Amino acid sequence: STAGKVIKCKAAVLWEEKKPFSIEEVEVAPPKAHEVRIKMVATGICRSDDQVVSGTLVTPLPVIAGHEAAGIVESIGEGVTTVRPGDKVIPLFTPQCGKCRVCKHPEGNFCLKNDLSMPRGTMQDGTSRFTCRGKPIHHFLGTSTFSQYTVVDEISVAKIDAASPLEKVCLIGCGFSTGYGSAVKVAKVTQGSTCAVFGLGGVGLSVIMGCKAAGAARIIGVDINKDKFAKAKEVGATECVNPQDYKKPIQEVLTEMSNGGVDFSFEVIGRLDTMVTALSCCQEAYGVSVIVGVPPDSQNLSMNPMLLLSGRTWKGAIFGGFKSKDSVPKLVADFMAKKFALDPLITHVLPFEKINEGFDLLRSGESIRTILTF
Amino acid sequence: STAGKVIKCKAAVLWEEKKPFSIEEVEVAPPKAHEVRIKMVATGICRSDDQVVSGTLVTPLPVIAGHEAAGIVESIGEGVTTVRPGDKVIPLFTPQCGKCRVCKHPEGNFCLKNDLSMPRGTMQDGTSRFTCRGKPIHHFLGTSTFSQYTVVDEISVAKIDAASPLEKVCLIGCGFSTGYGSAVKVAKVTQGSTCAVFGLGGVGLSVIMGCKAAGAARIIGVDINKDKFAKAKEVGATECVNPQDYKKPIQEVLTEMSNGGVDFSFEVIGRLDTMVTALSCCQEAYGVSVIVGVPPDSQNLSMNPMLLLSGRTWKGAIFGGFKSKDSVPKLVADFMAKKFALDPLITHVLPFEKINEGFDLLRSGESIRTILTF
Ligand SMILES: NC(=O)c1ccc[n+]([C@@H]2O[C@H](COP(=O)([O-])OP(=O)([O-])OC[C@H]3O[C@@H](n4cnc5c(N)[nH+]cnc54)[C@H](O)[C@@H]3O)[C@@H](O)[C@H]2O)c1
Ligand SMILES: NC(=O)c1ccc[n+]([C@@H]2O[C@H](COP(=O)([O-])OP(=O)([O-])OC[C@H]3O[C@@H](n4cnc5c(N)[nH+]cnc54)[C@H](O)[C@@H]3O)[C@@H](O)[C@H]2O)c1
Ligand SMILES: [Zn+2]
Ligand SMILES: [Zn+2]
Ligand SMILES: [Zn+2]
Ligand SMILES: [Zn+2]
Repeated sequence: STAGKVIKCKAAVLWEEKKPFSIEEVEVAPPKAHEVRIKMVATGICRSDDQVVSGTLVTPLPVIAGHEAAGIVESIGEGVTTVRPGDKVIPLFTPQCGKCRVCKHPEGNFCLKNDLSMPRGTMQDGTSRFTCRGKPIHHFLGTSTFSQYTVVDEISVAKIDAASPLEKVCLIGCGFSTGYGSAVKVAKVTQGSTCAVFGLGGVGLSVIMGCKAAGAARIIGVDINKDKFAKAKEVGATECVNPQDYKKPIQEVLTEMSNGGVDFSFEVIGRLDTMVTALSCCQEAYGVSVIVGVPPDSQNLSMNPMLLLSGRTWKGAIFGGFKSKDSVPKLVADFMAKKFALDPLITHVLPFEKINEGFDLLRSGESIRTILTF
Repeated sequence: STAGKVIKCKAAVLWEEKKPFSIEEVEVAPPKAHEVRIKMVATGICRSDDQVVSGTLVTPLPVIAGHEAAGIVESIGEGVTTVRPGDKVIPLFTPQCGKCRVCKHPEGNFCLKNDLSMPRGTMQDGTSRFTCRGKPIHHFLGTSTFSQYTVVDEISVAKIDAASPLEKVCLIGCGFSTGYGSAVKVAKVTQGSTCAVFGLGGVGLSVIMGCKAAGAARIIGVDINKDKFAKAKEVGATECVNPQDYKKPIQEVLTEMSNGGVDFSFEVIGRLDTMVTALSCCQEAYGVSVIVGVPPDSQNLSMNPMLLLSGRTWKGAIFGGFKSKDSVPKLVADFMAKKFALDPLITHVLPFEKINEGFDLLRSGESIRTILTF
């Protein structure tokens, strides 16, 4: 029996910015009313977790990061109706409370209960379930998956198919759904269109998958790391360009390549300059540019609003525009029905104890997704 | 009689920025192949014409400005098929060539033959039909309606109903169509939604008209000139706010008023700060903000891209997103069938010879549209 008891387990604690994760024993309190304690099975390394280490994505420290994961329900608090002990689950770093104006809106998904806009690093009730060396440790996006056990609010967890392979479908918790939805739900890429995708990591490859599923005729991958090009072509890029190879700015190159601008562009990096470049390279009268990358804390971009007055559309989205709790079980069912592939995103599978090695693979340009296994 | 001959007539020539128009004799060449010479009957004063005087909308000087007008065809050049002498016409400041990628696109209207993006101040053939004091004078947006006679390319004119009242339907050539289309075609305002309209001049009032036609439940007019409020309520504003009345920035006021941000916001002024404020006041997950104002030449705004990443859509449009030559005749037919009103926009009527008085009325805040009659 662990139910109703404090669990002592292993977690990766980030005590301060720009330091390795500390793998050590934490205490995980039992779930309170409407909370779920999960035994983690697999978690991916997303660039957003690295941005917490870099300090470009601000959230209270010390913290248990990790938000792209899957595991099995260990216990439920009073009042929980949507999952049961032994269920396979994906934590939802964007919650779906079902009650707020956004959850009720046909097109909104950025639930007002999210912990991304103004991060507190707590449970919904403003407290933490984690202690380490006698110190309270913050949560991250209501998920905190870099731990053998986490506690999540019910609105931050989805039940998934009992037969799903958790070492793959953890990517539906972030990278796959974010990129794929950015193309199919947020941009609504059209058949025969020309798309430009800036950044060919796990999220950008998932954007390419979505553009190809939507029947784009041309998908131009843009990355400064030419080692990313082969995999981008495998999942649907028709051509790849490295801005470092050109004397002209890449917006000019992409405008000429697309005979006056692309139909859809996607920023999947998190730099202010590429967000402006991505907007500029879409057709000035009817182009659509989607910001997917997380921009650096408290920094403003500079842009000429004439880019919008001619007719461009600029938008961004969290988690691919998916209503998280409705969508994640459906995406897992679609994966089980072979409607899309996740293996092309997975370059490395490491034990959890090698989390730091996994982060160094990402930082060095050598990995797409490392999956950590508990 | 005048067919094939130079016409000497009076025009309002702008010789230099920040000076009154000079009403004096010009020579108007006869139309070349696929050109149409028009006897002007009525023209409106749009803030964009004033921005030419201010130098914030840059176009080559000296120039004959004016782009919101209606008149009667005097003659047609060789090969013209879409109008005849004696037809009532509205010049199209956004052309519709019908051949370019934009014209063929289901959404696009900003035809690649436009003279707004990189203004030359010519006919399509890169030459001028106007001489004054023996000096060639620039055209403006292919229309140049501040003249008793103008010459336009055929792709820059539409035939309208022979019975239409030209002293009213001239507004379909800019202000009404631009504001009304921004709401009904660009934003696609929904029934029961909350809109905010920044700037309550001729184009903002037309945005309100369009929000009311689309069935918005709340239309919040925003202007620093409270004299604009009464007419905004007459055409559908449910409430008006003056930012100068508040201690807090108006995006915060509008967010409070709309219990978390508006469905649709429109910047109909032409200022960088209000373009950012109008984006901020739309709901962060599903809000839509439309730029209608013409921003000051070559100036960039600064904004935080987190405003978009949460889910906002930001876009702009010229001429309300209408394909100009398809749309203008239909808009006149709908006016003739009492589907919308133009009189609320018309505050003042003057003879063409009092054009400077007409610009003084706009600059003082006193007018919405002054209609000049030739
Ligand atoms: N919107 C969301 O919900 C969401 C969730 C997941 C990820 N994120 C963000 O999405 C971005 C991509 O995440 P990821 O795929 O895990 O990251 P990643 O795997 O590091 O991929 C980034 C790619 O960008 C490339 N790159 C870096 N700089 C440039 C440049 N100047 N020009 C062209 N290419 C460049 C880089 O070589 C790499 O292949 C990051 O900012 C994440 O924080 C957002
Ligand atoms: N997109 C297009 O196709 C298109 C064509 C027509 C007009 N325009 C532009 O649209 C804008 C409006 O044109 P218009 O209606 O003729 O102009 P207008 O009659 O001058 O209306 C503008 C309104 O903005 C108000 N205003 C000025 N500054 C502020 C402020 N800081 N905060 C709130 N209100 C303010 C002002 O009091 C006025 O009532 C101008 O920038 C035009 O150049 C664009
Ligand atoms: Zn919610
Ligand atoms: Zn992520
Ligand atoms: Zn065209
Ligand atoms: Zn105008």
